[PDB]
Amino acid sequence: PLYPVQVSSADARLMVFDKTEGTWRLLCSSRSNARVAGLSCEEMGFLRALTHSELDVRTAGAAGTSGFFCVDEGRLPHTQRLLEVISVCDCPRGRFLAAICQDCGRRKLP
Amino acid sequence: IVGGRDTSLGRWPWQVSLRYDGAHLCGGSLLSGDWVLTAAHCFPERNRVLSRWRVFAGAVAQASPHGLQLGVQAVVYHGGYLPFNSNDIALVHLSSPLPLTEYIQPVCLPAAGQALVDGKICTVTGWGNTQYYGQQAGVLQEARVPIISNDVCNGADFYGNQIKPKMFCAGYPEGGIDACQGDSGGPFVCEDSISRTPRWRLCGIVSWGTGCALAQKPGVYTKVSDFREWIFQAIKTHSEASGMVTQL
Ligand SMILES: *[O-]C1=C(O[C]2[C][C][C][C][C]2[C])[C]=[C][C]=C1C1=NC2=[C]C(C([N])=[N+])=C(F)[C]=C2[N]1
Repeated sequence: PLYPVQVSSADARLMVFDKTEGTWRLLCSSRSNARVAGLSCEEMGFLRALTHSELDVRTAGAAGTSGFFCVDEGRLPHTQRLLEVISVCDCPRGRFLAAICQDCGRRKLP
Repeated sequence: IVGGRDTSLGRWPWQVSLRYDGAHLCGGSLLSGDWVLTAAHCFPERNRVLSRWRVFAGAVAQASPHGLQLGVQAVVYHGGYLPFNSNDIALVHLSSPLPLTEYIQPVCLPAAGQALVDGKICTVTGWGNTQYYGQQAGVLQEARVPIISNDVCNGADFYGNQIKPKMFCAGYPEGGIDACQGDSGGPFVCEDSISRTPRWRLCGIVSWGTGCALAQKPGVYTKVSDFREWIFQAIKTHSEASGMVTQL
């Protein structure tokens, strides 16, 4: 039932489910990070990404993920969904994307 | 809303009231501090002078002096809304954004692929009439109603083939609890934990129905999932528009 795309509430890192393994992977940083941050939030039902940043596995940790997914930047702007332009990769730099999507659907009373 | 109850401040923080020359005409849902999602039918020929519309937020009593009121810069409505009933949706851009507080918060959209769950019980809110031949509610009302399948709703005894693929019905076969006149444009929200956190998402927009709370004449809503892309495009395309614009 969990949605395949998730964002961490600890550090906003994006996690994408890998169904052949049953694991969650990070999204390797790319020159198209803004469009990927924007698309990921939309995908999840948020309106937009307010900002995004790049984390480093060596300073931020893996936080229970197993690997990376890299985006096909050449197909990226033809899509509506993230899962169809992603592929496992090595992500040598170990830098991944964090996206701050606009918060919604929660009451803020005491 | 017929058969509902008075709700309190902060419970449904995305609910807003759209007033034209002082009167509450439609309900709406905040998508961000400056964008509201409502129904296209709330803007007929006669009500398109944006300076005469105001958006009232952050209060459940229509006469609260503590709610905020902002103006409208533009209205983007669906160009497939043939009355100008499918495609009864529109976006309203406020001239300035509302602050988000414990009483003003946006609601989420369904995720990509997220489908409606027939039988699931969601909430509908608004200041509409509490009886068809009644008066609007002074305090915002809330009611819980289940999603009905289209097979049932399109049956000759309900709406005999009038429910088209981008709308759905919600209510009780028995009637008694329903949305009503003055709730048009408002929210039909369902809660889920697919983002690992319980969040309320806008699954429908109060659109129409025959009478209110009659048995076998449930309320009909615009199915928001089917317009996700229309919403993302409209906001990218028209963020700087002023006036009435149409997007297909
Ligand atoms: O919404 C509605 C209108 O809308 C008015 C609003 C001001 C400008 C446009 C104008 C047409 C007029 C008459 C009726 C309704 C309405 N009926 C209704 C029924 C139900 C129901 N029984 N489920 C609703 F949920 C909502 C409405 N609105």
